[PDB]
Amino acid sequence: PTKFQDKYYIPVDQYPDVNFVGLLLGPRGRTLRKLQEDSNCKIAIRGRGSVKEGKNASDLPPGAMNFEDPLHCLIMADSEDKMQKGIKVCQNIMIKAVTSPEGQNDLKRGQLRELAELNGTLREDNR
RNA sequence: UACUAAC
Ligand SMILES: [Cl-]
Repeated sequence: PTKFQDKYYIPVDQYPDVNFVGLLLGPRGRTLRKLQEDSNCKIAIRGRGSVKEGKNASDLPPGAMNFEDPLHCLIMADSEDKMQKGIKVCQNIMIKAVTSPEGQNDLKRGQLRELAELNGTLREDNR
């Protein structure tokens, strides 16, 4: 969008051992691309901790190597309404990560299942 | 709940 942009800060200090980035991206980044279609926004994960140590920097989009800010979703839209819907769907995911009772995060279960399909390691047993 | 890495 580029006309309207906002940063949604991820509560890393409060939850230092929750993997928010993985829950947002999903297998192959597919969850984040769905969130973008949901909100009609471009969404990027940026800031300190948004890049695995240490990725092929020369293969990264502009601005991705700026770690001055804490971890955030950068939301970009071409109306204020869309931008706010983008903040909403990111906040939804953050809330899901923190308030899901152990083992009841359906989004994450589905993600890990789909990941296993892609890696050919799917199992459907109780062990 | 197979631990995700998009642009
Ligand atoms: Cl079996």
